[PDB]
Formats: sequence, C-alpha cells, structure tokens
Amino acid sequence: KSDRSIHLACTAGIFDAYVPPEGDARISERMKKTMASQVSIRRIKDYDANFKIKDFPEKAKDIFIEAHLCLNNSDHDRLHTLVTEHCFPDMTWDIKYKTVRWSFVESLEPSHVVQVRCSSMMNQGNVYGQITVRMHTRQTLAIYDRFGRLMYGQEDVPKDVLEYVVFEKQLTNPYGSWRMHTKIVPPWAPPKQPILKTVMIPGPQLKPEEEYEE
Amino acid sequence: ISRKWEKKNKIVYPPQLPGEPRRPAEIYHCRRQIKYSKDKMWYLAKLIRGMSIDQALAQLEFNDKKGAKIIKEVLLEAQDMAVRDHNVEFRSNLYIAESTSGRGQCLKRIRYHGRGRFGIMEKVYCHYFVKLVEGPPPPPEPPKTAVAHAKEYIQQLRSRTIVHTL
Amino acid sequence: ISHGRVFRRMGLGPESRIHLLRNLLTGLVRHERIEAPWARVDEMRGYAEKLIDYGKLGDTNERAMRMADFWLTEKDLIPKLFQVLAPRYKDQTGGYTRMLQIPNRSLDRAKMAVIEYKGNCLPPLPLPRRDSHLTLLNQLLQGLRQDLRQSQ
Amino acid sequence: AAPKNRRTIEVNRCRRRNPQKLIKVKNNIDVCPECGHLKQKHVLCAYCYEKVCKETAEIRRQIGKQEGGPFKAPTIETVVLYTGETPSEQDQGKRIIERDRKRPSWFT
Amino acid sequence: QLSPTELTEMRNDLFNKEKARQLSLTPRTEKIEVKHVGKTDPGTVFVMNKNISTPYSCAMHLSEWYCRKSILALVDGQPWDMYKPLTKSCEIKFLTFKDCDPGEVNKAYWRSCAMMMGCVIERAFKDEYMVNLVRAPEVPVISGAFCYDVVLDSKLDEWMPTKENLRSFTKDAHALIYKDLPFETLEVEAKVALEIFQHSKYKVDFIEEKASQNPERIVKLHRIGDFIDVSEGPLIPRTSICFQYEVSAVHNLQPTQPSLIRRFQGVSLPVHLRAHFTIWDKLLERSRKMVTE
Ligand SMILES: [Zn+2]
Repeated sequence: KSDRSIHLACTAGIFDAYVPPEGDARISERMKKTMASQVSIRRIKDYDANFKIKDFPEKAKDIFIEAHLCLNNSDHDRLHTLVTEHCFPDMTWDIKYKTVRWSFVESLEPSHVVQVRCSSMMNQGNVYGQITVRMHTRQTLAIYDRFGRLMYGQEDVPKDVLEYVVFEKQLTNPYGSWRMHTKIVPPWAPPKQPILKTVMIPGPQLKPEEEYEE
Repeated sequence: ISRKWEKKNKIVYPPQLPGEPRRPAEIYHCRRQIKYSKDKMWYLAKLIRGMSIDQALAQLEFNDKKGAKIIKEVLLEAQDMAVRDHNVEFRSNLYIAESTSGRGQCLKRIRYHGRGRFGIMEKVYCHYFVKLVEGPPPPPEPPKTAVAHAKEYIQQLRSRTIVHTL
Repeated sequence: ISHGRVFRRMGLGPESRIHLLRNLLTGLVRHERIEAPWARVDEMRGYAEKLIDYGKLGDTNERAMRMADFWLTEKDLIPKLFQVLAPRYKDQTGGYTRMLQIPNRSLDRAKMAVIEYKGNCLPPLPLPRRDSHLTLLNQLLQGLRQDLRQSQ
Repeated sequence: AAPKNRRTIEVNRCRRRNPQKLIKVKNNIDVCPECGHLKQKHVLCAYCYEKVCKETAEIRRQIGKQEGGPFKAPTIETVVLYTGETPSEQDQGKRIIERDRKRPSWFT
Repeated sequence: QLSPTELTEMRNDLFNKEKARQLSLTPRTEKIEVKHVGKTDPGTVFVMNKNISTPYSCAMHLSEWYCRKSILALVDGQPWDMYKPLTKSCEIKFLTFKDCDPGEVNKAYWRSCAMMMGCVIERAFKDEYMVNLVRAPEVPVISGAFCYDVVLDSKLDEWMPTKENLRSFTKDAHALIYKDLPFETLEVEAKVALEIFQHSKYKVDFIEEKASQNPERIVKLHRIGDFIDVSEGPLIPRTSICFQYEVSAVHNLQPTQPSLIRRFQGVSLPVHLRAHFTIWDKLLERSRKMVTE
C-alpha cells in the first residue's frame, strides 16, 4: 500500500475503434461520427492549442517510416521515443533474434485522418487522445533467420499495403508526444503473403485409454 | 558457474547471400543439475553421438537407464524448440552433433563406517549438453582399405630423404 | 555345474519357491490374466497347465480335490476351477495358458511377462500376428506352392 | 591389498571406453502399426498393452462392484457387455458385466 | 542416325526442359492442405507447397520411420509416388510392404524392377548391335518373374544367352541398386512423349495407346539417372529399396516372324521382405521357368 503508484504513459486499447468500411480497398451517421471526431478535436486543442489535423498525416507517415527504420537497425531507444509501450513488444519480440529488411518505396495516395477519439478525465488523472489514420503505401519486406536464411517476403519486389494505424498521445503529460499505438487490420483484409516454409499442424495426442473420434 | 551453452543457442548471424550454401541450422540445449553420475551420462551420450534424432529417440526409449529417460526428454524438447523457434523445416531432419556430460554441483554427506571411522559421500549431480544440426546425419567414415594402406606406405617411402648430408 | 536342472532356485528355499508359485497360481486362477517377472511366470505356467489337468480329472476325485485344496489358497476358486476352467478346456488337449513378454518394470527394470488363461472375457492382448498372405514374399511362395501342386 | 600407484587418465580412459563397456546399439526396434508407436520385435507394444490394461482394470472394477465382497467367486462363465447391445443367445447362463462406454474396435 | 549417347543426352534434355516448364507454370508459392487420415497419427494436417512438396516431404515432416518404410501414397484413394509433387488439397495415406493389402505396393515394386532390367539391357548390349524395347507387360505378382520384351538384332536371332551373361546382367542391376537413383516421375503431354520417344516405333505405339485410354492424353514417364521409360503406373522411390535381384532367364516368343521378341525374366525382393538363401533359390528356379501373360 505504498504511495508510489505505477505511472503509465499509454493505454492498451482503442476508444471506439474505427470499424473498416467494406470496399474501401476495392474502390479506388456521417454527421454523427464527424461531430464526435471534432468533439475529440477540441479536447486535443484545449490540452494543446497548437495542433493541426491537416498537418498530422505527414508527421504520421514520418513516425511510421522512422519507426520501421529503427526496426531495421534495432534502435530500441528511438523506437521507444516514436512507439508506445503497448506497440513496442508485439513489434520487437517476434523479431528479437531475426534480421528484418524493410524499406519504404512510395505512397499511392496521401494518408487520411479518419478517426479522432479522446479519453475521460478519470484515467488516473491522465487524458489520452487517439487518432486513427488510413495509410495505403508500397513497402518491401524481407525477414531473415537467426542463421541468415530467408523466411518471409522478397528483397526487392514492392507490394501494396493498407493499414488503419492508430496513434496516441498523453495530453496531460507536459512532455507527451504523438506515438504509434496500434493498427487496425480489417476483418475483410486480403490474406497475407504465404510463408516460404512448410508447416505440420499436429493432431490430438491420444492417451492410451482414449479413442480417436472424428 | 557458466551458461555459455544458452548464449551459444542465442548467437545470431548476418543475412545470407543468394549464391552460397544454406548454412544448416544449429540448436543448442542443455539440462543442469541432474541427479545422476556424469560417467554414466557420458556412456549414454557416447551412445547417441552422430545419430539421427529419431534413431536416438528410439535407442533412448528402449534403453534401461534413468539417464536415458532424462536425455530422451531433453532431446524431445530440443526438437520442439528447433521446429518452434529456429526455423527448422522438418522435425525429423536433425542429427546430434555434440552430446556431452559435465560435472554438476555436488553435496557432501557423512558415511558412518565401523569403529569410529567415517567417509565423505558425494551427492553427485551432472549436466547434459546436446547440439542438434539440421540435415541428414553425416555418413560414417569408411574403414581404411588395403589400397589406402599401400598408398600411404608408398608416400612414406617416396618422402624419405637422405638425412645428415648436403 | 547345473546340467539337467529343470527347476529354478527361487525365494528363500524350496518351500518358499512353492509358496510363491502357489500365490501366483491363485492370482492367475482368480483374475485369469496376471503380470509378474518372467522366470516366475514360466514356472507358474507349467504348474498352471498341470493344475488344469487335475481340474479336468475332476472334483469327485479325492486326489484332484486335495491338489486343488493345496494349490488354491482362497477356497472359492476350487468350484471356479472344477466347474469353469475344466469345462472350458474339456475339448482342448494341453495348450491352456498364453505367456507373452511385457517390456520392463519401471522400478528395477525387470523382464516382465503377462500370462493369461485362454478363452477369457477380458479384452484380448495385442498378440503378435504373422505377416499377411498378401505380402510380396507370401504371394511368391503361394505361386511356388501352386506350381508344385500342378506339377505333382 | 592396496594400490601401489595411482592409475592415470590414459589407462582409465582405455578401460572405461573399451568397446565392451559401451552401450550396444539395438536393432530389434520396429513401429507397432496399430498405433504407430515404437516397439521391440519380441515384446508387446507398451502403448497398446497400456490401453488393454486400463480397459481390463475398469472391467475388474465393475466385476468387483457386482461381486460385493471376497470369497464369492462365481460358478458360471462371464461376459462383458457395453452400451447399446443385448446378450446373445449363446451368452445365456453367464454373468453379464456392464460398461458405460461404446465397445472398443479392438475388442470383438 | 544418332549415337546412343546423343539419344540419351537429347532425351534427358527434353525431360529437364519439360520439368522446368512445369515448375515455371507454377512460379509462385501456394499453400495446400493435406489431411493425413492414416490409422497411425490420425487426422494430421500438413501445409505444403503446391506442385513442389512430396509425400516424402510429408513423411519427413512426420518421422524418419515413415520415410524408410513408406513405399506408396494414397492421395484421395489413388496410388501416388513418393517423389511426385502434389497438385491439390487432398488426403494422404502411406502404404508399406507389410500392410493388410499391399497389392498396389507390389505392383509398383514389380514395374520398377522391370524398368531397371530394361535399363540394364539397353546399356548392356554392344554398339554394333541394335536394341529396341517394346514394353513391360503387367504380369501378376503370383507368376514369379518380371518380364521385359526386347527386339534384338537380325545377327542375333540365333544367339542364346549363357549363365555368365545372365550374371553380368545381375551385376549391372546390382550396380544400379548400389548407385541408388531416385525414381523421378513426370506427367507429360502425349506430344512431348512422342518427341522424346520418336526413334522407337513400339514406344510410339505404347504412348499412343496410353494417350488413347486417357482422355487428356497425359502419360507417365520415369527416370533413374539417365534412362527414361513410359510406365504403367506408380513406382517405388529408390532403387535401394531392392535388396535381392536376379535376371533369371531369357526366352523367345512363339511368332518369330515378323520380328523376334525376347522376354527377359527376373525376380527381386526388397530389403523389408528379404528371404533366406534356400527360399531365394527356389524363387530363382520358378523365375527361370517360363511366364505367360
Ligand atoms: Zn502399439
């Protein structure tokens, strides 16, 4: 029952997550969702009156590109600087003993600020703001083994990608910044590129007294 | 103490050029502080040196030793970490490169003898070290042939020089 | 030198060997399938064949009654022997038991053996079965046997 | 009688790594095909025998439950019946032992 | 007229070009789902590469026991080679020599031994003399000797082989067994099959009949090293599966005109079913006896 409590700089959820509209990638209530977005916008503006939504998306793509370059060169300090504590471990622990070759080629269309949401005051005296941004870019990816053998992707071939990246800033923090919190992938998303190796999924392991049922 | 076997298991390599051999996978595993003698554990390791993973599992399953059971568990979980984390394709595509027993940290107990005499028991412990390499097991070295013996003798005879002169 | 010695030196003596084999035989008659060390199972297998011979000799015979009285220590198996087992093997001549090797005891690594009376109601043991007649060598030998039948 | 001198590690290695002291490789290991598990050619399969042992143990437990006490071994033969079948006309005067499971495929 | 070395080299070139054409027809990796429905290790799901992975690859995923004992594969109930690529999601079942009904495995072994004999024939006779290969008749297992029909030279209509010649055939076949070549399989169009075997009228007729019975006119070619032949079905993975081999007898068929057909008969037994010396001798004598289809 010590008076020192854990001082978190982020949350681990999305406040009213943007549900993906069907056919957004296939094609090359609005007033209510808009009005909620700008209610959250005047909350960010009140906590910091120097924020521009029209100026966000270039900073968002900058944060994304530099975070993935820090992922390329294993710069965990700058990755902490640009990436929230909820997004860091599911960024790094699947690549902890692997080599990742990532690059940014171009953007097909400019990124779009598509959702803005805010927290309540009660969150331990802290108020957080999240902004969801559509990105649709062309990237390259080549993840290597512990031994240097190739596992995923191709070295030179670029491919299209569409993500719903959600950034979060702690507004009450005097030194808070906009960092990547997560990314929504749609449930209707196209299936990912197949892996380069073969996988055996085992069946049930049967005790002697048990009989296999189909 | 030292845990360089685990650090060997977590060493990492640079990416591979597309015009060189595949550099087959290497998996390091060990069990520490096994209540068993390192000599008998050496006998079991020397039994399973150089075999395939399935062959080693068969021999350890049908051996009659507590160390055989322990090494079978170690090999099973080493194969599990092999095709779970080190990107080994087939779970049967492994062989034992290194199989070693080491001395553990033992304890001293008193052994009461006759008269007023005593001895010092050792509660002996041991480690087991294993290394798994992806690939078929390497072929055993063939025995030397009479042709090879004759060639070696003739090489010695032709390598003879006149000693202690110009 | 142990030339022509057909019996094993078991237990604490000859009396203890007989008592051990009697306990194993009583267990075999009660449960119809027991497991025990291999040597004891072999000796008690021989005694079980001879016990079924006495049971087929029958309950009205005083010698067979005395033999069953000695070799069955629980006294309910004597009706079970004389009116279950001998009626079961009345048709058969002398192959009353089945002995198979089961691998090793998990404590002292002892060579184990399961022994059952034939017939039973228990689930059958995973018996060693010969190769099917549809295998390659078996079809070649069947063709050979056919050709010899046509020849002679 | 005591050792006159200490035996060296070379002599000790020769003695302890003589090929008689080494563990011989077993050749009589084959896949039991009813379950795909390793067995020895002269030995019953451990997995199948273990299955048979647990089913037999449950049979004997039900026999004891019907039996109710020692020194009451029956005069009649016994059969085992599972769920979903009637006693056959050859199993008339035999003690029926009921089991609350489907009849295993390896049991006829 | 081309030399036999040139004919072999061009046939291997055509085989490799067609195989590369199929591998280019499947350029990108694609994941298929194979459900092992065998009695042992039941209901096991494999994620394999389309037109690249093999039943041998599935067995290597499972254990080396399946690799060493599995001879044929049931893919959706049809017999499949161990080294033949899988083309679709299916169910697999490995077949050994010692099953309840090993008849398909026996047929595959029998065809493989006949094809190896024909290779030994073709690379055994002399260059001044001509060798033409007719077919390997699908003779049943119970007959006792695998048979292979050869047209030999007009200068050799009168020549009968001797025991040393038969032992030389056996030694060449054992050299193949030692060499341990995999049985490469290719499902190929009839036009490419005719282009491969265009300098053999009997092979042309064989390919034409296979393309007639099959509506899409695809036939099966098999290769051990350099020798290519048209097969009647699935084959065993490797020549090292054969342990005991013998070229027992050579006979001449009844119609001498228009050409002399010579039936070469041998007998074999694999490693998993090797017989004793005396049993093998009796099988040798029955294989030396005539076999009619
Ligand atoms: Zn089994």
